[PDB]
Amino acid sequence: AESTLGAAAAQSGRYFGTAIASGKLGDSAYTTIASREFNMVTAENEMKIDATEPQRGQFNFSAGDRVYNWAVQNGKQVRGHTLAWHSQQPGWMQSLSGSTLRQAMIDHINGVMGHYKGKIAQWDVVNEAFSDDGSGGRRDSNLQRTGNDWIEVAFRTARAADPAAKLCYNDYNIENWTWAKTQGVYNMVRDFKQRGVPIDCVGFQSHFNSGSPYNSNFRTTLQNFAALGVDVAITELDIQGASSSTYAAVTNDCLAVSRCLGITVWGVRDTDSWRSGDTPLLFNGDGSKKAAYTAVLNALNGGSSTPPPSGGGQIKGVGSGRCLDVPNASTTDGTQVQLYDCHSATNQQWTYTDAGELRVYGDKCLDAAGTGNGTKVQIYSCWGGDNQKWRLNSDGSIVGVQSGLCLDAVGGGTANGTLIQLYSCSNGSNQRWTRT
Amino acid sequence: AESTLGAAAAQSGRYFGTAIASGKLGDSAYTTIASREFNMVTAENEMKIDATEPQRGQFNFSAGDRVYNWAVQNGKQVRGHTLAWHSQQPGWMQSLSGSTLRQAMIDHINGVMGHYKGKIAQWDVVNEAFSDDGSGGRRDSNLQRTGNDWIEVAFRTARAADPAAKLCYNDYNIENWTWAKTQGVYNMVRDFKQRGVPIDCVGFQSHFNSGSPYNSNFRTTLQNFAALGVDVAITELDIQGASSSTYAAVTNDCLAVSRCLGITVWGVRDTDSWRSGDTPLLFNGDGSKKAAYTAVLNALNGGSSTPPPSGGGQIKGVGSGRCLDVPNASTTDGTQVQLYDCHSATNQQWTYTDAGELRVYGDKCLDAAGTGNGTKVQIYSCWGGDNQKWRLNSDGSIVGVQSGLCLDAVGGGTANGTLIQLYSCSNGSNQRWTRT
Ligand SMILES: CO[C@H]1[C@H](O)[C@@H](O)[C@@H](O[C@H]2[C@H](O[C@@H]3CO[C@@H](O)[C@H](O)[C@H]3O)OC[C@@H](O)[C@@H]2O)O[C@@H]1C(=O)O
Ligand SMILES: CO[C@H]1[C@H](O)[C@@H](O)[C@@H](O[C@H]2[C@H](O[C@@H]3CO[C@@H](O)[C@H](O)[C@H]3O)OC[C@@H](O)[C@@H]2O)O[C@@H]1C(=O)O
Ligand SMILES: O[C@@H]1[C@@H](O)[C@H](O[C@@H]2CO[C@@H](O)[C@H](O)[C@H]2O)OC[C@H]1O
Ligand SMILES: O[C@@H]1[C@@H](O)[C@H](O)OC[C@H]1O
Ligand SMILES: O[C@@H]1[C@@H](O)[C@H](O)OC[C@H]1O
Repeated sequence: AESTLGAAAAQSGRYFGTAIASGKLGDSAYTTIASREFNMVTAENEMKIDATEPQRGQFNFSAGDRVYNWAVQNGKQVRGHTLAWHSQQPGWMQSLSGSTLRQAMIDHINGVMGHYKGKIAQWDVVNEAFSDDGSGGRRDSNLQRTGNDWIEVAFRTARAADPAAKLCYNDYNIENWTWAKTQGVYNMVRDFKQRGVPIDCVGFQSHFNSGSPYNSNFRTTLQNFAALGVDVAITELDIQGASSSTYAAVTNDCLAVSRCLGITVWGVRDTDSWRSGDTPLLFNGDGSKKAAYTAVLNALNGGSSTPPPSGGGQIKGVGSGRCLDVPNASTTDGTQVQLYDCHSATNQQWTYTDAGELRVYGDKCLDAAGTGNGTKVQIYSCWGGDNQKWRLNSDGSIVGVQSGLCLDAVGGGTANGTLIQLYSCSNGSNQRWTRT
Repeated sequence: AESTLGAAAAQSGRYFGTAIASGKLGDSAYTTIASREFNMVTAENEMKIDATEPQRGQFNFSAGDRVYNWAVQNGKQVRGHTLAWHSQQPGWMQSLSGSTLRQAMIDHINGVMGHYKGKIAQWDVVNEAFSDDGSGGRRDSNLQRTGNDWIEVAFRTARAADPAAKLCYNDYNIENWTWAKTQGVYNMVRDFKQRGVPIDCVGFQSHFNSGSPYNSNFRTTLQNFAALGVDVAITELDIQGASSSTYAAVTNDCLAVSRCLGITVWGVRDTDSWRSGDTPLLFNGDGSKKAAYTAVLNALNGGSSTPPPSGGGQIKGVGSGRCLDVPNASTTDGTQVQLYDCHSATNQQWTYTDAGELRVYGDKCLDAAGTGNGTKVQIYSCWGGDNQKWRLNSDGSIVGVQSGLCLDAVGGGTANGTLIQLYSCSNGSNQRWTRT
């Protein structure tokens, strides 16, 4: 099983990327993670219209190239984002309309693709052209007002500018098949393919949250578009709350569709997110892997034939054959957990939540009061602290998100009453566990 | 009164205070909450040694008086903090020792107490004089080196400077009766009382976290000290994670002790906390009441007529007589909840967690999309966002922490299938629920 997202994705011929912010590239903590985990890069803002053509006819690639250079220097491909869009247009363009805007759109496409010709894997040629008003129609923007054919023109222009790049139409809220927006976009791509309009891919931003939740029918959405003869890509993935199950579900949806090229999460750490408040990424503020990271990696690596327990379950240490136990079924915060003869008792029933917590009694969380070796692993009222979140590695180890240390049975102990602590991860049987 | 903390505590002859930071008195959002909820104020830094006597013999009461005046003008008494302490001493004092330091200590007490003579309800005369080494002995500091009798001298000095003030010894990690530090303090206070040393109160900072968790024996500690003939006060309360149950437990511990004068939480909003990372207070950064706030208020008002349910229970609407139900027991994120004939089924069993979530199925959370009226109330993977946290008002209403809006049966509906939304609280029967 591969150890990093990009490499794991590559095991199925796919890529796993992120959105890079040029201004954060001087931050070693940021780049260490980004360079290690992803093999695909999208400039978060540096290749947008305002950044690449600040004044009409004056193309500026300094910012975009800072991102591009970093990507290629570190073995990553690049997704160009984005050429035609109603948002983040430079002031001079916002003042345009009609034929003048139409030609500016065409000139912009030519200038940017010309500069990056032969260097970009995919280009989000047109972004967010459909409305969220429920009509399944076009967004009313200066671009749409130039004529309904603006999108088609953008793609034809792009094909000529760089016939080597995959041309994508990118949008959000087009993941749930039942949504009018999703179907409106489907009809457009269908029409394009039927009439010969150059389009090779559809990018699903995949910004999931309680307002626009992930739905299992996303797989049918991807299949529907793939059947039109275009590749599909998850371009700006982030999930409010970073549910491990939802992240794995989205990953498995892509792995289920042969035409799904790969997945790009919109950012590196939650603190780098445009929606940091939703802690929707795979790494938290201090750059540590979250429970969701492990779920995605597991999925990319093929997962397992035996689905993980749900609604509870024991945690038995392979070394002692004993289960994680809360002394005397106590509910006192600060109570250090131990290894004890497995038996049907709530004080041995642990639930691995999508947030990455290990709950017992329903409201008590496996908790670590410290980050160094020998830290006592105990129970404490659940509140979501990083010292209450864990990653269940495929090798059977259980690592604390905040500490990066493995649950360890003191002195390799195996007898009952053996205390559980944190300690540098090894491979010892006193650090491996089985979910029953 | 019973709608605010101070007023609710006053019903039992107690107070509920906070630590005030003079630098935030210009913040209306800050003062709106502070002036409304508390009837006791402790200067967070303005009455410390360094602040009141910048240079030997040269007293400055500008900052202290600003906090004192604000408190009194807004109907709050004041706890003086603090007269003798090893930490944060001014440069001129840190360089003193022996008899000279002893004299400085005595001079400082006379100057500060003389200035506030008869205006201070309680004074933390001596602060944190015991060690955390586990020996139960005195902390090794410049003060302790002047002679073991410095504490007694401090109290005798204080009593003379102002006999109208209650003189307290304040410390942290003295809440758990089994801890050696607690015993050391206990033995000293007992000795003082037997020898007539003028000590009227013992302040328990009450800083609870996974490293030094709340334990039910805290009530025993308070009761044991009270039995010595000294009042007790919870002086700097904050709880890592702000568990509703722990905050209510601490509140009830004070209400259970006749000598417990009141409770002071160490700050107004989590963003104002010296430990904001532990989100240990009763209000959020945006100033919204947290789940713990309601728990504390409810406790101060005399709890309920019957001990509230614990883990897994139905939530029945008063006006409809029907239960909060997840349509067809769906587990799909985004499923809007409804009212339905009550029956024993998991899709009707809700667990109110200490963090304020309302869980179903074990890892699904009552979730509000937006924050305005009409917002759909649904289920979504649990992650702890404020839109997944709720307050159980004694009046039977359920309010969302983020929105400040009440769970509402659409259009006062009462039939099966009536959808649930958020809406300005109205005390209506379509917004009232009972847990059975
Ligand atoms: C096989 O019996 C089950 C029924 O097929 C199943 O529909 C359910 O029926 C319950 C009924 O369920 C509610 C139906 O409306 C939904 O909107 C609501 O969310 C459901 O909770 O509630 C009344 C109860 O008497 C019915 O039996 O469950 C049946 C079962 O066997 O549990
Ligand atoms: C006679 O006053 C009534 C108002 O005219 C009426 O609008 C309503 O106002 C309530 C408000 O009602 C909600 C309206 O939307 C529904 O979907 C929801 O279920 C209702 O609860 O709720 C907030 C409350 O502050 C307003 O006063 O009811 C008023 C009344 O007193 O009956
Ligand atoms: O104020 C502007 C921001 O709102 C803008 O935000 C970007 C919007 O597009 C998203 O894809 C990006 O992640 C997000 O940063 O950035 C430019 C800034 O001036
Ligand atoms: O917690 C342990 C319990 O699970 C076992 O049944 O009896 C011994 C206890 O210490
Ligand atoms: O159990 C621990 C063991 O795994 C580690 O290797 O050495 C220290 C022990 O306490």
